[PDB]
Amino acid sequence: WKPDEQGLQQILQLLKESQSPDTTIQRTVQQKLEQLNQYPDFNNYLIFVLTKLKSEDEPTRSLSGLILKNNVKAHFQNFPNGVTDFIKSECLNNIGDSSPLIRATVGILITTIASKGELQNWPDLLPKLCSLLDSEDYNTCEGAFGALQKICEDSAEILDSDVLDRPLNIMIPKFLQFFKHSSPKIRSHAVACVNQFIISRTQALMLHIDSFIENLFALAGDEEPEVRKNVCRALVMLLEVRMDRLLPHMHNIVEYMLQRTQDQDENVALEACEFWLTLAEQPICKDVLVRHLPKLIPVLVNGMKYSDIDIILLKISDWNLRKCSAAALDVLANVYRDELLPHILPLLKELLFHHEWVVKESGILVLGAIAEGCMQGMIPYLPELIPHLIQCLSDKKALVRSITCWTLSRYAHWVVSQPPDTYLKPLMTELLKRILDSNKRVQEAACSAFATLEEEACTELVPYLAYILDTLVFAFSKYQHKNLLILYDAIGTLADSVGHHLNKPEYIQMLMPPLIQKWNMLKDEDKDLFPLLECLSSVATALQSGFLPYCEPVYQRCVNLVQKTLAQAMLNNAQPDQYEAPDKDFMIVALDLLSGLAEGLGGNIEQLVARSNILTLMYQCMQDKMPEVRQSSFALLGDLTKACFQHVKPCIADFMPILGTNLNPEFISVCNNATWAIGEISIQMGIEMQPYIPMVLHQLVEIINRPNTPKTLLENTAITIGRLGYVCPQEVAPMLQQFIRPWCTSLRNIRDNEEKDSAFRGICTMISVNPSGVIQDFIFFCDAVASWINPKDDLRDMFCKILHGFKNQVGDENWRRFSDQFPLPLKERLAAFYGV
Amino acid sequence: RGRYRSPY
Repeated sequence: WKPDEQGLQQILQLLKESQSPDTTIQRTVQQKLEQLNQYPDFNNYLIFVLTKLKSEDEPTRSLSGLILKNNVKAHFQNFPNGVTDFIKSECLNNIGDSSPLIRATVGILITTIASKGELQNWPDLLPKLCSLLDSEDYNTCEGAFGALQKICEDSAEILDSDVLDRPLNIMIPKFLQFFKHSSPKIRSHAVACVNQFIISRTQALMLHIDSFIENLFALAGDEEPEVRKNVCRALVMLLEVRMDRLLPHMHNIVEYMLQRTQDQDENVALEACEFWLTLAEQPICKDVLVRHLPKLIPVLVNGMKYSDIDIILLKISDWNLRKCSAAALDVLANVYRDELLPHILPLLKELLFHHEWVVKESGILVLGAIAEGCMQGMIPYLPELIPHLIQCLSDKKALVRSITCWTLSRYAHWVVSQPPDTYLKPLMTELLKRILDSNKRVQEAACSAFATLEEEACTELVPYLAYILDTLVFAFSKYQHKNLLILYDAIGTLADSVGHHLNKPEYIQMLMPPLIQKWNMLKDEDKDLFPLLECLSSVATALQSGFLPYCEPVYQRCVNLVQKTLAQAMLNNAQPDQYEAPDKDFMIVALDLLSGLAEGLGGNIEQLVARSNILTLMYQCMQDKMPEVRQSSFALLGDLTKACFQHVKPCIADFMPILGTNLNPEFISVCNNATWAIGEISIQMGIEMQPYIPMVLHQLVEIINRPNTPKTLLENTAITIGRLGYVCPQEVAPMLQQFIRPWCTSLRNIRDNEEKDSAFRGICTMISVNPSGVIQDFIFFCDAVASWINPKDDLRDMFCKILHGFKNQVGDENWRRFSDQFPLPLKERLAAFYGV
Repeated sequence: RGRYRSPY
């Protein structure tokens, strides 16, 4: 292609301008390029200034290539094929330019075009790059491999595909040849390329796997960081997918990776340390580690010290050698449990009590990291560590304060199982103080720590409730976005832990206004809602009637959020390319607040359901393909069925069928909530339930008889069957023979409450009506009856009837035959209570 | 879902 001597002048004036000091001189020239962009012939000039025009300067030539690259990103589909084909050929001729800046620029064009433009449209690119790897000119080799690395990273899944006739079958073995090159730059590219295809179990690579391993081993000595980095990466990925082939060499690998975890370079060490985190997940960790464990624990622990750059950032960092080391230690502690303690105690002994805060801080981290795994072993030292930790809560250094909050929170359960004045109370007091610490990290650590403590403490918090509220309320005005979300968790957890004790006027007059304020500031798009509504759901359940003044605005918005979300779903479904699918977490959260509100308010919710389409929406929610949505909606169904059934009764005919299909233990929770819901429905239908029982009974029975089914599900099924039989014994009783065993085995164990009552009534009814059912397993029923400490009188009297009924009708000393295989309490419980 | 705080 031929540039014009006058067009050229113009572009060089731009390039030279865009390469400038003044801010406002750049804003105008920026928008001057935005004009020229869509004119294809612009790109012809850009690539011309780069690849030709050597008389022109290097910074300007590079920028020309880099601007073109941004065009490629922005507007490449519209490039005409002759411009494109010009660029591609021009790049490839200069991929090994003598100048590093030029070379790099050309490189990134190549890789950008290869991803944006897509590989099938440059079908010679790979064999061409692969051919240039053998170039005698070093810089050409490097350049090709620079591109190849980036392409492998950007497009691995395409390469390992039918799309390009499966080129990894030559490429991978070619790459391995390059592990033995004399340039570390090229060795590194070679390994980086091959690593892109380990997790994907690329067949070319699997075939060559023992040659990959041998070749990686030969880079064990290598003393260049980027090669070490990639050998470590490789070994870590191999452990994940082909441990079978590593095993022969496992000892030598572990030796190597332990060296690299101690590496001088934090980036290499981070990649090595990942090996211990993967290895800990595998069931031969103990065997593999036996000869190195002793040294690994100190190496990990030492890696847990803050780097210097970590510290300054923290006065949102992310994943690093400290974090990785700590994660490794936490997992190892769950593997080795108390066997780890003797390795750790010598190190903790010299870190906890140390004058340099960075060292001490790391020791407190260790103490938290191993808490889960090593609890039993740790108990004897807690009486001294805990008060020590509480002292450190008021340490001068902020980062010591924050890690202290967390570590203390990791031993909450023990703290709470002791006398409350010994540890719990002082810990509370010091954590509360730190909730308003001047440092943000400490604020989040303390608020979170306190939330974890609240969960363990439950009713023990009730006496410090006014202290707790005054502090958390103030944090509402203090805390900014990140700790606010944690505050909401703390509040909601408070509410779940102290329930109705929260329902006091002064506590409400301080709490609800700031909550609502935060409600109203937020937008329905804002994910900060999730923690806020989970929070209110919890509060509402706990304030019950207290919440009335605050409910209507909240109720409506929740129902509208579900509405909104179901709408975006429909939209995305219709125009997928034009509307983004919705985040169904908004619907789940809203549905769960409405349950919390149905539960809190009972019948006081009725006036609201009466002005709502919530049942209409629930009908779509119950049919959503995401379990967690169905789960939430069946919960809400139960709740409204209890609170205000007059509004639910019209929908039962359409609901019951769907409840039918969802009695599927593929999804435990969906199934549990459906089951529960059905049961509560029955209590409201009464006899009118008769038409609907066939839809559910068989699978209720299937579930109650199914092995390895969680107990809370079994209980619910037992109770639901019970409730069906109570209102419709005729339909239910016949299958009694098939359910009475696990029904009895399940409800034996639950407390004397209203659910139990309901279910037992229903079983009593079904017995009269089909005694052939209990007879064979009638002891189970007796046992079940003896589960009751004080039955309501009328149920006691049904127990009499059935028992006398069986005692009389069988024979007044066949009873005594049968009675003598009852255990003692049972026998006597029956004798004194039922005259039997 | 990132409302529980953790050093790792």
